[PDB]
Order: sequence, then C-alpha cells, then structure tokens
Amino acid sequence: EIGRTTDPVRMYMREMGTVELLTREGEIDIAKRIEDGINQVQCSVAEYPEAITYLLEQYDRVEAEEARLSDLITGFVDDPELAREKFAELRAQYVVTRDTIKATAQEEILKLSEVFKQFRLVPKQFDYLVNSMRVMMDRVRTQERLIMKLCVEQCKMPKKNFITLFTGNETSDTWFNAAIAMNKPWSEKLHDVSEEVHRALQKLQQIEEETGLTIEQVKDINRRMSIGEAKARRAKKEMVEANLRLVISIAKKYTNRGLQFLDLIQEGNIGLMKAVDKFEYRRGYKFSTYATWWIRQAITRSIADQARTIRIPVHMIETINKLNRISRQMLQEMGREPTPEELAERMLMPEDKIRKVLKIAKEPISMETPIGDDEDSHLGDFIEDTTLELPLDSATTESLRAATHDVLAGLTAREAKVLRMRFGIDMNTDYTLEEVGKQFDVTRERIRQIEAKALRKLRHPSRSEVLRSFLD
Amino acid sequence: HARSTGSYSLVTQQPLGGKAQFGGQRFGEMEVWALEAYGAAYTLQEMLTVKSDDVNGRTKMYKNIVDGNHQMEPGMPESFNVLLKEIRSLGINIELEDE
Amino acid sequence: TPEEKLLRAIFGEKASDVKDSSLRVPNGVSGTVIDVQVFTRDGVEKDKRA
Amino acid sequence: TEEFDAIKIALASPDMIRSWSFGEVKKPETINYRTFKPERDGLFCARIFGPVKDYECLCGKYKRLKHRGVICEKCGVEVTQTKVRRERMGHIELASPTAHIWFLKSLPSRIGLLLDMPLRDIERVLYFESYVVIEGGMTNLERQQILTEEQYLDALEEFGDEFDAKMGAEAIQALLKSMDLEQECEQLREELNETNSETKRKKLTKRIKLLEAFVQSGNKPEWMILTVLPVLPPDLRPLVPLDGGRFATSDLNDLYRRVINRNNRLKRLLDLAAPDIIVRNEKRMLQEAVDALLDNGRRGRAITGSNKRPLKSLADMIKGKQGRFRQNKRVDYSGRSVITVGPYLRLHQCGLPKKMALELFKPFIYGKLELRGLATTIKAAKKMVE
Amino acid sequence: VMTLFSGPTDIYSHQVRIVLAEKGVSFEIEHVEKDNPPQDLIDLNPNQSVPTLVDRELTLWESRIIMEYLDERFPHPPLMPVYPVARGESRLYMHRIEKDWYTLMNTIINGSASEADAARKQLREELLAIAPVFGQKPYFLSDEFSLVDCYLAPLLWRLPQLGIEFSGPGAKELKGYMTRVFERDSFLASLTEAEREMRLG
Amino acid sequence: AANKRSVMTLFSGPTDIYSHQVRIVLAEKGVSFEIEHVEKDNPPQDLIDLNPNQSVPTLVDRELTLWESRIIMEYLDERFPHPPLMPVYPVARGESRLYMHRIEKDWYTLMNTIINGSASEADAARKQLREELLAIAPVFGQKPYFLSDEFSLVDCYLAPLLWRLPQLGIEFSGPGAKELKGYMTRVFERDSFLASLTEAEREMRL
Ligand SMILES: [Zn+2]
Repeated sequence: EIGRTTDPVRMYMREMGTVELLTREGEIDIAKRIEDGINQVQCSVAEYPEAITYLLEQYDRVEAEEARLSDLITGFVDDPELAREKFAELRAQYVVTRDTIKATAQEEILKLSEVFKQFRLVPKQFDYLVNSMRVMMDRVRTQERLIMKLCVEQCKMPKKNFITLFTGNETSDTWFNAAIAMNKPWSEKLHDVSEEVHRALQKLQQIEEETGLTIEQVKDINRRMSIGEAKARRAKKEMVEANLRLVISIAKKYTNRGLQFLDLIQEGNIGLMKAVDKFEYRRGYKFSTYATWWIRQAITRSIADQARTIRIPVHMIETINKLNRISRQMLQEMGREPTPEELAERMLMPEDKIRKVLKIAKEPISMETPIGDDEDSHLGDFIEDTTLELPLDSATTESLRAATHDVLAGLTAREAKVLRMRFGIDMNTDYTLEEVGKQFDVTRERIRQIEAKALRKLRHPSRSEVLRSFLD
Repeated sequence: HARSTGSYSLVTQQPLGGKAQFGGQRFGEMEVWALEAYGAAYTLQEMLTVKSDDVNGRTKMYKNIVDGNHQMEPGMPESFNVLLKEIRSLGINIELEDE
Repeated sequence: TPEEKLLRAIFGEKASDVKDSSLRVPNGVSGTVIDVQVFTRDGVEKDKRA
Repeated sequence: TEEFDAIKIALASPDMIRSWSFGEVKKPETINYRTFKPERDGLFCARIFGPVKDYECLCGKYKRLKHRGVICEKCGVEVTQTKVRRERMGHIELASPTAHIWFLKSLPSRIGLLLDMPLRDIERVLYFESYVVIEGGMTNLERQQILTEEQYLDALEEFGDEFDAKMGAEAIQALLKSMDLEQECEQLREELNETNSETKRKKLTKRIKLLEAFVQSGNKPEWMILTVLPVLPPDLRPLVPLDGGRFATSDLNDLYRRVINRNNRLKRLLDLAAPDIIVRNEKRMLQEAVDALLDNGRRGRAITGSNKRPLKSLADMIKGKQGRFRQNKRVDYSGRSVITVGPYLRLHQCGLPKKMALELFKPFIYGKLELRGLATTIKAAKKMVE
Repeated sequence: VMTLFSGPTDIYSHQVRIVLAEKGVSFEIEHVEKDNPPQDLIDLNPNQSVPTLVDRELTLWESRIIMEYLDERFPHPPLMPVYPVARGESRLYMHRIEKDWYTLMNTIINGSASEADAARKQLREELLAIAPVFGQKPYFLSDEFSLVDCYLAPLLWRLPQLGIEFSGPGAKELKGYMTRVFERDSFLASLTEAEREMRLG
Repeated sequence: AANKRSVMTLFSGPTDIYSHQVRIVLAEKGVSFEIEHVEKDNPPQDLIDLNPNQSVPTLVDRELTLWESRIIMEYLDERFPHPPLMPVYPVARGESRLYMHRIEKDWYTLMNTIINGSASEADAARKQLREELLAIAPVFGQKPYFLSDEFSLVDCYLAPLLWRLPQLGIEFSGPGAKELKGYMTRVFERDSFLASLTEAEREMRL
C-alpha cells in the first residue's frame, strides 16, 4: 500500500482519513466527556485544603490591590458586586472548617471545600495550582526513589518488600523497626544508615505540613487529579482527529500566498486545537460553524507573520490589503485605472501615507534570476559592492601620513607634541585642551595658545606647499 | 575595453563591470593549462592571487607598484575561504593542518 | 579620519553637507546634445527649465 | 598564516558545530522594513555576526576611536570591522534529530551498509510509517525487526518492559548510537571466511571495510544524524539593496526561513501537547526542510515561491558548473580588441593602442610622475593622466 | 562560550563571580574539585591555577588580570574611576588588601592553631579602624559600589567560618556596610551553595 | 615636602631593576623626573616616612607615593599618554598584561635564585634560563618586538632583564642566536634606553 509515495501530502491524507466523521450528537457526547474531565480536576483541588491559600491572599489583597477582579473570578456559578459577598461568604467556613483538628476532623475541612464547588476561577492561575502540587511529587518522588537505592543498593535489602509498609505514608517508622526486626544482615545494617534514610524524608515532612494533611491524603490529592486531565487528553484528541478533515477544506483558499500548502494546514491545527479547547456546546451552534472562525483566524495571522522576507507588521497588512480591495473597486467603476490621489479621496489617508504604503509591499528579486538571453550568467554576477575603497583612495591616506609626519616634524618639539595630542595623529583617542594641560603641567589657557600660533605657522606658505596638494 | 582597477563583486571579491569599468578578461580553466605547460609558475600565482582575488594582498601590490618596487606578497584567495564556509555549512568539517 | 581632521583645520576647507552624484558623459564619446526631455512626479514643482 | 599543508576533512560532531557558532539564531526575520538596520536574534543579526558599519555599534552610542574593543550594553554588538561579518557562523538548535540527506541517500547508503539494512526500510522508518525495535532481549524479536503499526501494537499488549520500539529520525540515532564497531568488526573477520559465495564474500568484504574506516578515523557513527544545523555567514548570502527600492536576496534566505519557521513551530506543539497525528507530521515536515537545504532536488524539488524555478541549495553551489567554485578567476589588467595585420613588425613585438596601454599601465605611470617630480602627490597625478 | 574555571569556595573565585554577575555577562562556570579542577585544564593553563577564563580565543589567570579585562571590555556599569588621578588610588588600595589581609588569612586556615590566634586579633583591630570611615560614603571610599569593594564583599562573607566577629565597637559603622552590599542582586546571584552556609544569610 | 611641587618624587634603586624598569617608561614619555640612587641601609628620609610599605622604587606626585612597579609604570602610561605604550583593544591589552605577569613570576625568580642560590642552582637557573631564552628565539622574526610591532611596556620588562645578562654570569649559545642577538641591537640603544640607563649598571657591559 506504500506505493513508493514520497511527498507528505500524499502521506498526510493516507494517514488522516482512516478516522470517521462524527455525527452531531456524537460531538455533544465527547464534550460531555471533557466536561466531566476538568470537573474531575478542579473538584480534585477542593480536596486540596491549600486551594484557597493561593487565592485567600488574593482576596486578602484584591481589595488591597495585589490581585485584580478578573483573573480569579468571572461571575459565580449556578467586581465588588459579587466578590464582596461570595468570598465573604467563605470567611465563615474558612477557619471554622479547619477548627476540628486544631471525629469530624475531615468533614469540616471537607465541608469548607464541599461548598467550594460553586467558586469560579479564571484561566490565569489554574495552571499554578496544577504547578503547585505537581512539584511536590518530585519533592516526594525522587526521595522515595532513593528509599529503594538507599535501602537496596546500600543495605542489600530487597526493594519490593519494605515498600508495603512505608509507601504512601512516607513519614512513619515502618522499616525503622519492621524491616530491621527480621534478623537479616541488611535489616541489622538498617540501623547503620538509619539517619539519612530518616533525614532525607524530612523535607517531605514539611510537605504534609505544607498542606497540613498527611502524605496519604496528599497522594490522592495529586494522583486522583491526574486522571482528570488524562480523562480529557484522550477526549480532546478525539475531536482533533475527527474534524481534521475540515482544515484541508478551509485552508485551500490560501494555497498561493508564499506559504507552502503543508505549512498552511499545520497552522490551522494549532488554531483548531484552540477552538475545541474553548468550545462550548450548550449554545447549540454546531462545532463546524464555531471551529471555522478559530481556524481561519490562524491561517490569516500566520500569513502576515511568515510570508515575506523583509517582514512588515500585522497592522500594516490590513492597510495594504485595503488598498487593493479599494484600488480594484475603483478599477471597474472608473474603468481607466486608479490614480495616486483618487485613492486619497476614496479612502481616508493623508495623501502621503498612500505614498508610503506603495513603497513597501514589493518582494525581493532572487539573486539567481537568469538575465536576458538565458546565457551562463545570473543577476548575482552584476551587483558590485561599495564597502571596499579605491586603492587610490587607500594609496592617498597612506601617502598623507608622509606629510603630516614630515611637515608636522618640521615644527618645534614642544609645540608639535600638543599639536599631535590635540588631534588623533599617530595616537589613540584625541584629547581636551586642559585635559592636555595636566600633561605639560602648565595648566592654563596657554594650551589654547601654543597650538593656536603654531597652527598658524604651518598655515603659512612653503610649509603647506606639500600639504596643500591634497585639496581640490 | 581595458581595466587596471575597478569594481569588485559582492560575495566573491573578483572583478566585474558596473562602474563604467567592465570586468577583466576571463582567465578561464583552459588558459591555466597553457601556463602549466611552460614552467611558468610565478605568472600563474599572481594571475589568481594578487591580480584577482586576494583582499589585502593586492592593495599592497598597488602600493608597491607606485613606488617602483615590483614584488608581491600573495596571501590566500578570498574565493577559497568561501569554499570552507560553504562546506562547513553542511555536516562536513574541513580545516588545515599545521606544519 | 584623524590625520585629515588636522588637514581641514589648517586650511578651513568646509566639509559639504551634500555629495556630488551628477550624470557625466561616458568616456570615449563626443557629440551634440540633440534633445532633452524631463519627467516630473505630479506634485513637485516644475523648475524653470522644466 | 603559516606554511600549512594537508587539508584534513572529517565528520562534524554536534559538540563542534556548537563551537564554530557565536550564537543561536532563533527567529526567521531578517531586517526591519522601516530603518533597514538588521533585527536582533534574527538571521541577519549584529550581536551574532558582528556589526554593520565599520567600527561602531548598532544603536549609536559607540562611534569614537576610544571605544574600539568594547561590546555595547544596549545591543551587544562588538565594535570591530565590518569584515568580521563575513567569517562568523551561527547555528540553529533542532528540536528533533534529522538524517543527513547525503549520508542517507547517496547511492551506497552510508547509513545503510553501516547497519546492514535495506535502504527501502530505512526510508520506511524516516517517514514514521513503520516502527522499529531496539534492544529486544528475551522475546521473539531481533534488534532490527520492522514492526508495522499493528504488529507492534499486536506485540505491545503482551510485553511492557524489556522492549523498546521507536519510529522516525530519532530511531536511527538509537541504532547507530549503541552499535559497536569493534564487536562486529572482528566478529565479521570470522564470518567472511565461512561464507562461500563469489557475490557474498565480495560484498561482505565491502561492509567490513566500512566498519574499519569508522574506527581509526575517529568518527563515531551517530554523527550522521544532525542535531545542530549551522548557518552560513550573512555576507555570503547577502540581502543587498538594489537601486530603486527592490532588494536582491540570495536563494538561501528563502530556505533558512523555512527551517527556522518549521523548527520554531515544532518547539510549540511539544508545549501545547498536540496529538501524535500532528507532531508526528511535524518532524516528517521538518526533516524534509533540512534536506531541502543540504542538497535540494533528491525529493519533490521544493520550487521557489513567488517564482517558478527551483531554489538553489548549498550542495548546488559546489556542484559542477562544468568545473570548480574556486579557481578551476576573472583578472585585472586586461583588455581586448579586434586584431589586424601590421606586417612591418619584427617577430617579437605586437602593436598596442595608445588608448589601451595608457589604461593597463596606470599604476606604473603614477610612479614616474611622482618620481620625476612632475606631480607633487598622487592625487595630482591622477588629474594629469586624465 | 565564555567559561570560567571557578573554585567552589576560594575568595578569588568568588571575586570574579561578583564582576561577572554585576556586568551581566552570559557565562558558564565549570567547578573545581576542592581547589583543584581537572588535570585537563593544564593545556589552556600551564599554571593550573584557578580561576581561569576562556572566552573563545583567550586564556587569562591571576584575576588581577581577569577582573580589569571584564571592566575594560564590558563598559557599563563601570567599576573604576574616570580620571587617572583616582585609578591609581583604587589600583593601589586593592594592592594593600591583597597583600596584607588575604595572605594574613593563610595561617588562619593553613596555619596551626598557634598562629591562628596571631592573625586573628591583630587583624581585628585593623577591621574596625576603617570602620568609622564608613560614615563618609556608603562603600569603602565611594558613593557607588566599585572594584575596590570587590575584595571586601567576598572577604566579609568569610568572617563566621574563620572565627572573628564584631562586638560593640567595630560593628556600628561597619555592620551597616555588609547589610547594604550583601543585598545587591550581583552579590545575591553570585552566592554559591558552598559559600552560603558559612553564614545565616 | 615630597608632593610640595608640581613635579614628581621618585626614590629609585641604583641597581634594583624595579627602578630601571620604571626609568624607561618614566623618561620615554618625556617628563622631568628626579633621580635619587638610594640604598636600603640609607635611603632618603621622605622615602621612609611617607612610604608606609617601604619599597623601591617609589613615585610621589602631589597626592601620595606609588610603588609596585606595575602600579607605577601603569599610572604614567594612563595619565601621560603621548606617545602611547599599550594597545587599545581589550583583547590585546589583556595578554599584554599577561606576558608581564609571566615574566615577573617566570624570569624574575631565576634572578633572585641566582642571587642567593647554590653553585649548581646558579647553573640550574642558568640552564633553565639560558636555553629557554633560546626557546622563544623564532618569535623575533615575525615581529620587531615581543609580538607587538610598536614599542610597548611588555618589551620594557625584557630589556632591563636583558641588561643584567652577564651581570649574574650568563652567556647565550646555540643555533640562531643571531636572531635574538641581532634583536638586542635593535632595542639596547634607544633614546628611552640610552638616556635612562644608569652608568652603575653599564660597566658590566665591557
Ligand atoms: Zn548599542
């Protein structure tokens, strides 16, 4: 079936259309899967009692301006208008729910979070909460990964046995005494390194206090949340592989704009991947009549970004394209052709911006375009370069050092040094007069004089006879 | 036409004519075999190092000439240094030993 | 340059604000100037000769 | 430079291609379109390939002759000659490996006969169409079985560990990286003797002669799979402005923009976590753009945009124009004219017009007019010959 | 490509780090074992003495040479005077402290406990002698941090590890200095984990 | 006092090369300096009191004494600039401060060791010294000076340590000494050297 096909567009279609189009009621079926998906996540942050900790400082600073009314709420579910009441409605259960374990010790802490379900969050900081408990894994994971090596490859203890008592808990003294008790050489050897195995898991002891709960609940807090995202990862992918046939239908209108065909339909994917990200089905509008906007949005933003060599901004391509949509409409009515001023009347530009917008859009001629007659010659053989200098222009500056080293040598000694130090003659950077005056040690307005009358002497004739010859 | 010194091309620094001074002649591949047939090997060296392609070995050969000191310091042509940058820009690595 | 920057101060040769790039006849040619035409962008004044 | 000899050539390791370059080129844009100074971190940078005007930074804070070595703090240009913009190099950092189209598609596939793999199978792996195993261990699979999409998937349900299948250009970097040229060298020194076949023991000595090159030379095998593509210097692919507004770009700034753009997107899809139908289509699309740079034409012939002729890649610049790129040299001090007869000359002399000889022997004539004192300085001799 | 063969603890290697992290130089450091980097850095350094700089073409040791390089090449912010009168002052003041005090701390680490008391208190009276002078400027004879304090900030950071301290006099005008300089991000992002635990900061 | 004039104040060493290194750069810039060939047993009074480190040489210009010749011969090359003695480029200026450090720590201690060393060390030093000084022999063909075609301070670190050649019992030998010896003909008789050389150090030249 691989009939020696090469180009990817053959390979894209051959791999893409294996999947099948989704019916309309199927799409609502999939979105209802994602809709349960994130709910498994955010409702798995209420289980995290530090859920309001990152935000309680926000509302303890929202009024006091360390947070804005937008990035945390957008209108509660099922502004001083709502923020001053709903979060204020949380100030009751806030500490009273943590009061029990200051038994119902987990009902109250759950009772605060159990009502948290009607608290609306914003895409800004939702990531950070997933970024918060995530790194706590690696803070507990690699430590636990060392518990094997610290107990197996150092004590000779097996790994698959001691984990039964200590994994999940991560704080007790399970192998502290249970592993040691078995009368083995590794167990008796456990008392040898019993501190580092006890101290390495100390910073995680902060972690359970870092969220105030045990390491067990911390496990289900971070682990049960993972299923929620992975519940949606396979969910969103099902819609990108299904409507993937759509982008090829929308992205063929732009086939010639300097961008390859296959660089186009890859730009729509990053578009469509955002549409299903922000898709909402309850408004009833089918996925196509909403995904068509976010898709064509991208391919017209990509073309203005990577279609030109000398890139022109995105706000200008709206003005260039307006000049052809309007210089084409005046082409039929007027019949003859459009003038550089009638666009100023038809449009509303200042009669010169239309003269600057015309000196832009032209692309660069390729430096290998074969010139006339198609001889063995290209355009790149005829463009001389101007950075270099005429070797008669370099043969003079080399010659000029003769005179200024000879003519200026025909002066007196002390009056020629400052003449050479006052310019950059044969030296480093030039200098200031009283900047020089601290060299001859007679600091005064004499230094403006010694050079002054000396430069007159070179100005006289027969001392400038060779020097004058460089003028024109 | 006739040319003693003029423009120089852009990527490779050999001569051409865009400044009312056309390029020099074409000392093509067929005409180097007629300078190796004779033993002529000082004419051949300056005919492709100083007179054409070297960058600072020819600005000296113009200042030696104006002073009556016919003598050259060849250097390495600028059309070979582009052939190392054009090979290294592949995976290939190219260098020169030292001795 | 530094050396020439002394050459100016010695004679006071005023450096010009404008560089000369006029059109001069190509070398090795001679003949009367039988005709002259001038094209101007519509929006810039015509000089006397124009 | 000293009296060198023995130009030496060999493969280039990603730790060396990272050593020529002076910085990472991480955007596709070239110049500014309003003031034509080049942008920062783009292709035509100034912090990477040096400055533009001789002896001065880009912003305009360092022009004096006092500051001649310092690097500017605003825009980190090093204030030196603009000639150095002609011999520096950048480098792009590929987001995924990719095969070197020379060492993969040259007729004896140097990736092929180093692995003993039919070239029609390597190509079936570089397009992500068929898995390939690595380190099978104790199972019913060799080291280089080609599991199709099902056979692996019909194999993966049984085993989860002790087994690793890859796919794509990042697989051949796995096969090469673990293969050892000493074990299969001497172990093939015996296998050649047992084989009795005028064809078998004739090509068999061909492979064992290649393995014997990848050891004494000093080149590991996995350097034929690129990981940092180096970029030319910005004065050997100029963007000179023509007279009248148009620019005349070389045909490489059309190809480099096509790798840095596709490579820049593939950096994004691994942060946005797209499905493996797209990102697996990205690497397959990048790898066709790195191989349109090295030697364009051994593929679909990615013809130029805004025009209908094929672009001109790097390996189409050394490749014969009937001869070399260097010297196999247009020449100064020349001329030409229509020959005639002149039968009054001796055997050893030819005519030469006054109008020509006064133009070839110009630098000599300048010698006399300043030696005999007839001209005071050389500028005053240029106006006596005119 | 600008690498540095930094020491993990030695005040010299902590010297250059303040200059680098001050100027904003993009650099990558390669650590030495204790005060010995590999035997592999003898080819680019026949002395085998750290620190040593390698910027793409160049090799430099004896940080006196290194630090003035980075100051002379990376211009702003500047760490020296402007006119030749005062540069001799700073260039000479730093020759004092690198001659009297630094080798004085030799026998405090590499000298027996007998001579450790010798360097300890005889140095301390010097420590508070210039202490009232901090009522002239913020820094050691400057209204803005410069090269001259570059030998003190990594010097003061070694106090509690050696065993000398401020107690009453010598702490009023002095301790205001370290609380003013130890907060700059340059000295902040210069602190390595090995040199940090010497003190509570 | 010492700083009480608009001129310098220098308490030089009549035989100590620390002075004679400073002398060349001192006079090569064309300034009027006071010479005082003084001893460690009896230097001048002002050299003792205003010099709280008490070294030789010692320069004093209206603000304070300066010593540690690299500091001295730097203060003059940074304040009295014409002619120049050090390059412009901070790359070539770095190593130009680097060769000097590779002479005060490489070819100085061979002078002190020969001043206070045993009979074989005076040969061992002369062995390591004389032959290796021929090891850098081919350098002078490419450059009329120590890898810097203009006269610069890195050359001044050599000549005073090349003017005490036989003074501690040294003589060159081998193939290609004409290159280095002919080089000494190009530097040992300059105005900055000829007018600066002290007659006390000259007499060893016969
Ligand atoms: Zn700048």
